[PDB]
Amino acid sequence: RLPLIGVTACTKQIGLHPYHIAGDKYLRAVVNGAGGLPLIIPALGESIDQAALLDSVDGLLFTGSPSNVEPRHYSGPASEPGTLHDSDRDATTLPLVRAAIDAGIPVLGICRGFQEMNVAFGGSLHQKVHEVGTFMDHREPADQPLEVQYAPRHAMHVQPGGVLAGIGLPSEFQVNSIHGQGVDRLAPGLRVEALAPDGLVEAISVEGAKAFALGVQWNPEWQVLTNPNYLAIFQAFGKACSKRAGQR
Amino acid sequence: GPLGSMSRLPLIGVTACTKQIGLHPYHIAGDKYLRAVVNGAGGLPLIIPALGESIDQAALLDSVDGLLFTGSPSNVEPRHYSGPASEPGTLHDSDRDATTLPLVRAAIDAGIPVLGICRGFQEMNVAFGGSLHQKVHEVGTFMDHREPADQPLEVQYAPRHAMHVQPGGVLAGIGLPSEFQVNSIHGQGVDRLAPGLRVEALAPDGLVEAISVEGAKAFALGVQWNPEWQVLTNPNYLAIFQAFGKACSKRAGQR
Ligand SMILES: [Mg+2]
Ligand SMILES: [Mg+2]
Repeated sequence: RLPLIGVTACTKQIGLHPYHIAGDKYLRAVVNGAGGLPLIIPALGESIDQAALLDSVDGLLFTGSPSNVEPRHYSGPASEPGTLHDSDRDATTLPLVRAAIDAGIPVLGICRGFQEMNVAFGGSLHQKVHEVGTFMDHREPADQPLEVQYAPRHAMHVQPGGVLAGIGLPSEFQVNSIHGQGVDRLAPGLRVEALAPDGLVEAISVEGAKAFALGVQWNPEWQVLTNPNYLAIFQAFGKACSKRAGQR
Repeated sequence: GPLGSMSRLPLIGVTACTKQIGLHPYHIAGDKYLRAVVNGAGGLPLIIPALGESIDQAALLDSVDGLLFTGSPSNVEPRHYSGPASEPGTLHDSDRDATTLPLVRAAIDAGIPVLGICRGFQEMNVAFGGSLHQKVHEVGTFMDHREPADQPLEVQYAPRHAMHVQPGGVLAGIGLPSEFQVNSIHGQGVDRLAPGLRVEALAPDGLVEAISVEGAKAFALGVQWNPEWQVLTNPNYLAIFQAFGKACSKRAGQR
């Protein structure tokens, strides 16, 4: 049976109405890269039974987003006014990350979802990576089209002995970079999977997780079938989801 | 849920629309539909992306206990019922059509409870061989069912015309009164009623505004109005969502 893979929604006001939204490129990556059947998880927080939710899925994709985790979740400084937040999503995903990993449900986090994984286990974020002084500007260039904004823009150094090494990624490869926030303090119990050239942690796995649990700061859903390094990540996630699906 | 109940919670799929937002294509669903599934039907909503038959709809349906076909500002493309070309500027969502029209039929053949609202009611009619009027207000004896777009949501989604229940069907069976007022946020409507569909209710101008699928093995109801709007405060809207939820719970009990 094909794995049912949950995909986290964002919230968005569209005209007069509130919506729950999920990007097509994530959904198509789940179908084409992971071999799964995607269903979108609305950002309803613990308004609903997350244990019943987890029972019905074979894996979870925590997507990227223009929005940012609220800093209160890591006791960080208040955000600059106008920073984009999605408290409904935060209320959904931070407990969901912890619960899924405890249940042995495969997890892949992309960009915001990677940041969610670090915060959910007690880590913190830099809200303006480009201003810390130690890091490059990891944001996508404004005033450029999508194909430029999502193209590879910096190197990625795989740390040996973990998930990315096990999947067979090269020791250094290029990744896109569409993020203003990033890991500050690494949560306890997380393994560093990869570093950008300025030392920014851009991939993590969860030590002692019973099942696949990987987050990456870049956006590997982008034209996934045509980037072998991105496709390998989705294929590895899909195989984990299929293993869970096959134990039903 | 009810005090002391241990019944399995139904997983209810909710249809997405497609929309470009900022630089990217998205699949979207209105919060009011999702909250009505939780509060009115007692289910756990998951959104079904508008991926058409690029995925295995039968395998998707195996994992859900019910389906809500939502309303939308967009309109079914008229090719699906051999209709006249739409006026230029008409909003369509062809990726949604490619998902929902086959999904309606597959769901009913699999015994998955179906509730269609507004566009979803129209989809039910088209999927079984009926047709639509693209501008109801220009046709026959029909009146203007469209919402006043210069007004706040509270006015737009308040009850604006009567609804006359036709005896002997689902709506009478769940105990709705013979006449009640409904909201009206639609410019299209039923023209040819699909074969095998029961007329459940009529607007005062004769427009068919509710149908049920005769011979369906499970709950299969569509309504042209928008009962998800403040569903708990309107007893007629709530009765519809409760009946849907009970059917979804019956299927969940079979897992
Ligand atoms: Mg980067
Ligand atoms: Mg009407």
